Amino acid sequence: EVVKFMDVYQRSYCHPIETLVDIFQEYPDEIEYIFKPSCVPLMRCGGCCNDEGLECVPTEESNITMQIMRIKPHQGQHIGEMSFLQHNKCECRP
Amino acid sequence: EVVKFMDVYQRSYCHPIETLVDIFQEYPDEIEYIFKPSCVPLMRCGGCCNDEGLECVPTEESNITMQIMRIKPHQGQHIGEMSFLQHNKCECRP
Amino acid sequence: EVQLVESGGGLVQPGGSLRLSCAASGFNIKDTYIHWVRQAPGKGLEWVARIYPTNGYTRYADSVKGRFTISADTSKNTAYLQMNSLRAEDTAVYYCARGGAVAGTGVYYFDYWGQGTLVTVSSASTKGPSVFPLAPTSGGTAALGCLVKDYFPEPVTVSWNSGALTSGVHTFPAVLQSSGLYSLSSVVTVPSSSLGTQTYICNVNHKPSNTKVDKKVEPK
Amino acid sequence: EVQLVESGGGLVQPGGSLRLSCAASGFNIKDTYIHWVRQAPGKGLEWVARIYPTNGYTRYADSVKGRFTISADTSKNTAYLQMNSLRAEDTAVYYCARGGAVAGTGVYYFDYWGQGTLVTVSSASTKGPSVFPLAPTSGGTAALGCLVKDYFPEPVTVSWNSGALTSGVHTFPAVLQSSGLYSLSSVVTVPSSSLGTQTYICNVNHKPSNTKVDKKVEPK
Amino acid sequence: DIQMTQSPSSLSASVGDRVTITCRASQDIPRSISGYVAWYQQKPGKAPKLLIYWGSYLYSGVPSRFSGSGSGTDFTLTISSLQPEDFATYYCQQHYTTPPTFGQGTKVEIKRTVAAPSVFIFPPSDEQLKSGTASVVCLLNNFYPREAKVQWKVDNALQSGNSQESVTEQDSKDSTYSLSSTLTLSKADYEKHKVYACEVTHQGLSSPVTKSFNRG
Amino acid sequence: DIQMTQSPSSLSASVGDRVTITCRASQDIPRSISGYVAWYQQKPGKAPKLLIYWGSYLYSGVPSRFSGSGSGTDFTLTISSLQPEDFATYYCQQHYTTPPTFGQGTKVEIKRTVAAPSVFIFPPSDEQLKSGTASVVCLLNNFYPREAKVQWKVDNALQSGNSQESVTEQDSKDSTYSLSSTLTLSKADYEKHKVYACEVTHQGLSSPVTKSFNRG
Ligand SMILES: [Cl-]
Ligand SMILES: [Cl-]
Repeated sequence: EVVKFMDVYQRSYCHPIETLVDIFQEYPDEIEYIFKPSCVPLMRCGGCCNDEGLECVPTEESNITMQIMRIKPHQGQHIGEMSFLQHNKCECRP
Repeated sequence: EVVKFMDVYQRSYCHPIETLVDIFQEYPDEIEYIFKPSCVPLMRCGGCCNDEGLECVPTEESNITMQIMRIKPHQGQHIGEMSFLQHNKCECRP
Repeated sequence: EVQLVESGGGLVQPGGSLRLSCAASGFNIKDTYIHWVRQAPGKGLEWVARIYPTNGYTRYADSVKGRFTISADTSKNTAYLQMNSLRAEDTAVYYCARGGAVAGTGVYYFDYWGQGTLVTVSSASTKGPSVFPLAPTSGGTAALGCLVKDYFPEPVTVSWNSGALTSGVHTFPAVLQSSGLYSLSSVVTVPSSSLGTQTYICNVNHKPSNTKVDKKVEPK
Repeated sequence: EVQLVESGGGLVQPGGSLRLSCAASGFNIKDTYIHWVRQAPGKGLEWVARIYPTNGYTRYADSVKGRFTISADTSKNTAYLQMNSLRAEDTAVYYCARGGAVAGTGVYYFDYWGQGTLVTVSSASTKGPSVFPLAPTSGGTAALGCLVKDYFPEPVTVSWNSGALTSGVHTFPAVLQSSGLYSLSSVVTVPSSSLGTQTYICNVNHKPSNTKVDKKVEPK
Repeated sequence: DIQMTQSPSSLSASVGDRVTITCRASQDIPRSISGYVAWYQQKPGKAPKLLIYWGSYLYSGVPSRFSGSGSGTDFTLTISSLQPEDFATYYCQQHYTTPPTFGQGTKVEIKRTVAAPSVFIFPPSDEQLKSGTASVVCLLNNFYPREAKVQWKVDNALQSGNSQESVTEQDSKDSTYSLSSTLTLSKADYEKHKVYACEVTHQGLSSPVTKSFNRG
Repeated sequence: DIQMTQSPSSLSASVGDRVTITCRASQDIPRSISGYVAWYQQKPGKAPKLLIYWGSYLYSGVPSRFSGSGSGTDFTLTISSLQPEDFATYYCQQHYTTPPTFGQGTKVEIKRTVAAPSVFIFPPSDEQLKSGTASVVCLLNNFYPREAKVQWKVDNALQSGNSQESVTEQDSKDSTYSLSSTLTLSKADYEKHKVYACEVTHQGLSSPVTKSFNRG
């Protein structure tokens, strides 16, 4: 009932993990719409490198396309195909 | 090759998800040690409620105990059993 | 149990005014858009107006802007449409409808509609109808009915035997007579053998003239 | 191919000074802790000092603080220990050792050690040894050796036939004679039948006196 | 402002048929955009009911034979197996913008087997015969298809300009129509004549059917 | 400052035996804390080698018969099947703090079958016989266990105060010892006598073994 140092280290270390990302972050120049859902699950670089002079950055990336409700409030609503960035390989760099 | 509105909505919605949490956040009063790994995978409340006057907060919580390397720098190192908070049920509240 | 009940329709003169109400129940109008949508006789559906009750935000069709005002009183759970400077082209069934909430935001479609209220913009005057019987083997089945004649404005309702007899009933669309009044017939088919012992009553109702007539229909 | 090579040991007088070096290779000393650790003759291991080469941070055992200084020259990839005000209790084998890096931080254990350098803090003087042969069936095997006598300080090395003969060799721990000089014997067992035709040479080396003697060992 | 063009304008189809109705938005919206159209059903003298929302989702309580799809400017409502109770007008509605607007409707008629009318004629009542007017009524009951001719004969003489017809909406259970023809005279001109007849032509009848009475 | 107390101080065990050595930290550290101890092996006249780091991880190239564990104040090194080459002193080391400190060591001896010494005696060389001194040497070769007595006889007469012994470290392959005894005289007193003998007592010998020579 205690997680062992090498499991932890292994699970925590820099990798692509499923991460919930606010859409407003990905599209910060959106004056026009609110979004539903407001956040989307994307594979993103998460974890630690365990070395202050390193950071976990993606190497290889691929676009994924999703159906998002775009509400122009008090005006209307529709469903829009939205492209989001995904990370396929992460690795520790300076 | 396009994620369908109801999948997205379903996957994005408020739930316990595996999240990498910096240890320094959980123990912000730590003057003495650096930690290895510096971040740990914990089940935490993530997602959206899709309703500006709501937020995704945990209901039921449980402590998990992990083995972390604690380095007092230029002094020494050891392995320490560290308790971290985990969320078992999340739900949307005001 | 969502319901919307419109009232305050009726006859009104050109240039006149009328206020319509919509009483909501089974939900709070606070949480939804309320709309009015109308349908001119024999025509399509035309959106007229929308209210967001909390803040009182309004939007209108161009055909009605500056003459109509939509509002909502959240404490009575009731929406209103104040109609000014009415012309003949405003003549229509007026329906209240809601757009419920999904994903914490009002939808822009109309998920419940009330049953509507007729507004007739005309210079003519109310006349109550006269009701005449239509009395009768043509293969063991007899037809009978009531001729509901000379009325204004629409509508009229007709039941048979206080709403108990509905099978075999046809109430015809009103025709406008070159006189400017309406007429319609209502008929029912019943067993020929039944005529001696069973009775048939048509219940006519024309609310604009407050007329409410029952008429027995029998041979001879 | 990690290596640490210590030099600069030897005899030194009480109150004297000595500088030890450690030449590192197969890694950069920049990326690691360098330590000195000593072992007095027949005793346990005692940590003396540590350097973090980049910033030049030092730490010391209390037994040596203010007399010893550890340093590192990153450009020569070499660590040093400057030893002042030496006493007899500083007599020991001195080892350089590293603590490598894991998870982007120096470890606090000693993962590689060099082979050490002997430091002898004494008022006596260097004497080179005299080497005498030890000449011889006791069941078909003969023993022979070299008596390496009267030397100071330690150590001495002994090989047989230029390091070619190592099987059956025992070189005994030096004993200190009540005279203050050391002596030791080295022996080897060889086939008795071999004695007529094969020769046996012991190669003695005592670097403190620069003495380097070969001696043939044979019967009669 | 989006106008929605709905097609067809009307159609006739049989029970069990697949029916398809389309709606086109006037504005250039690309195929990545979807879910801005709702569809409604309106039966005669009733409020519309919502069938499909957000382009393609079925509204709770609506039978599953209804479905919808679309993207860009082009939307579709499909009824996979038409039932007699599907007699209606169907409307699309856009809510890409405000004002929300409606297409102009598609009237769906149910095509069924041919059924000849049952014919009945009705003298004017004595109560009306006071007043000053006489109304004579002919009824054609429960027939299909809708086309039918009704000829009023007064003492063999044929009438014109004094009769008005009404036809019911298609019946929601059996898909038939009924029709009334009302002959309107002065009491004067009524009281002049003896035989009053109604002659009915219909595809279901191999020859005309005539109903009559003599005054008295 | 942590002092580390290592136990046992010494032990004797047989090939294939499980050996267990412990280290106790002087300071009150609780059981949730672990991984602050390293273990080393030192063979005679060699640098220590690291065996186990961070309490319980095996260092690369170390045979798998070595392992370690512990927590709190209490650590353990286990050798699961002792080999002859495991003759050594073993040291723990704490690095919970600076200074890092070492236990004082556990000397492991390999217990093996009894083997009697082979005995050889060596006259002094003529080269030395110049100088002024004579050294006579006795050798006991490749014996076990380590206990052995060596008696110098000069013309039957027994010697004392003029002999020094040296013993090798246990051999890393066969687990035996060898021993030398060096009899040191003046050239004068050497040249006085005829027979020189070495008498050897050992558990492997059912009776004493004696080796001698006559001067000349
Ligand atoms: Cl407006
Ligand atoms: Cl210090």
